[PDB]
Amino acid sequence: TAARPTFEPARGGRGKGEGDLSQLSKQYSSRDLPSHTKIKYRQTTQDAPEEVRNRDFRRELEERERAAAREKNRDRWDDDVVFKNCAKGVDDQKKDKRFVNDTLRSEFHKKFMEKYIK
Amino acid sequence: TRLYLKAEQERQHNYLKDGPYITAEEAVAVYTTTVHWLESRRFSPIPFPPLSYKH
Amino acid sequence: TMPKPQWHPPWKLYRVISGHLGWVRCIAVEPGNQWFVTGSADRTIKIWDLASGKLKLSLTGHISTVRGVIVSTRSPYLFSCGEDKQVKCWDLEYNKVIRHYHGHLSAVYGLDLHPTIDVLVTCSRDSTARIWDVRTKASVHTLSGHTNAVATVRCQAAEPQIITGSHDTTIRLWDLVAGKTRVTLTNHKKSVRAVVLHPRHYTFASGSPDNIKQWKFPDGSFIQNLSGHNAIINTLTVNSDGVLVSGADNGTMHLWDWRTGYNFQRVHAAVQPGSLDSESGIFACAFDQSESRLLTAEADKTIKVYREDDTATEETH
Amino acid sequence: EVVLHEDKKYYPTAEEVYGPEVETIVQEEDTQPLTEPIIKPVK
Repeated sequence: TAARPTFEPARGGRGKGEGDLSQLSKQYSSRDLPSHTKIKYRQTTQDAPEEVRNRDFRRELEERERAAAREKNRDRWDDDVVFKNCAKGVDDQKKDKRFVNDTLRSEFHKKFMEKYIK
Repeated sequence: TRLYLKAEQERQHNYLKDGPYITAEEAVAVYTTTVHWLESRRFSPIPFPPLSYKH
Repeated sequence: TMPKPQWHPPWKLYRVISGHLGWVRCIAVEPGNQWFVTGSADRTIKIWDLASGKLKLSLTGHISTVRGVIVSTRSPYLFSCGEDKQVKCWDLEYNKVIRHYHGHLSAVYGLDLHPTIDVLVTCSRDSTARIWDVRTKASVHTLSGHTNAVATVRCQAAEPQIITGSHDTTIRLWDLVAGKTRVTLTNHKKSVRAVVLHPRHYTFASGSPDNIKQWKFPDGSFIQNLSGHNAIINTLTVNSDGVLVSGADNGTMHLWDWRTGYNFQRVHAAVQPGSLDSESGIFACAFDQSESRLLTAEADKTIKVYREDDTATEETH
Repeated sequence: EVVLHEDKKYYPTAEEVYGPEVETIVQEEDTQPLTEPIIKPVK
């Protein structure tokens, strides 16, 4: 009825740039003004295709891999109280290292629901 | 509020599934401490609201 | 045993990158192997350090799911498209959007850069491809003629300059100058959702859930038919050593020879911990410019990185 | 041997599903802020 899904979309090719530029309309938006009218190209130090052609990529990648792995390696009175030390060996229990693919069980969501509901 | 109630249904289900957390030794400790405190203060326990309570 | 295939070493996973909050729908590698892009369902484009696997930059600005991302080899640019209906151009010098390409009616699914003219060619759900001038942000042509959504596009400098598969099970080989169809290849029974061009041999392959088909470029001649990998395949990519990679929506990924079409490895990778067993799936894969890493963009919101096994022959059919 | 609700470990560890050879890199927030650019201009 009125409330209904689509089951077929609109097909392009029948308006404003599609076949004869809507028969050459003199209508144009503010976003269709001249802007950024000059293409920048890659320079000699950036990654120009002449610079990228002679290169052996596997050796450089292996060197960067080696340096990154080396960096990751080199980084790393009242005695009469009814309860004794309950926290004996709890060394903070690294929940904040785990990444969990569940939006209701992420550590981010547990911190979120703890923080914003009183 | 909907996300809160999803987490809350999860929490109530996990309580009924994973037993008490209270660890009955500890609950007896809590109860016994409260009993000794109330008998230490000579506390008179609150009766049922009487049929001819004037207040 | 009609042919004998080349021996290719097996590929193995060594790195699982994590950090997107949506399905990772696209991936592309920079021309100098310093970094790679991903685009994802959480509306962010993420620049990752290729060697260390570390998040270099997170760019925002799409309103909906980012479907395609490509890096320009001639200009210092980054092109992206989304379900936003939007096609953006990012100046990597500034990390800011400078140009948007407007005119698609529904979600833009793919894009490819022409290698020599500065022309951008996009596909959409509105059954059309479009041809944009990068400098003037104008639709040069509107490649129309498909009857369902258009899944993928590849570009060349040689003949047929534009090649596209679509969800009406056909492939159209087009003319970039005229803007009309040159060849219609109807061989597939289900939706062509991947096409891939060979670097040297002037052929291309295309994939669909029935089977994958190879083809000579001028008029689409049938050359071969590579079968056995029966799932909705999302991407195809080729190594210059003749390794075809076919990844699918069930998370499976089969490694093939190009020339003979021999299935030498099946990799059915495991999902992320929080993830769901029905959430295994590949949306995108790419080789690096050294062609020794394999970057896959997974449906469990991860990137997986593979490399060739240095333990030699344990193999040969 | 009671596990509280705040702990409640579902979903086994990423080192345990992929193994010792695969190195899992959880990358949240990022080095080099958005003003520090990708490909540098010729200064």
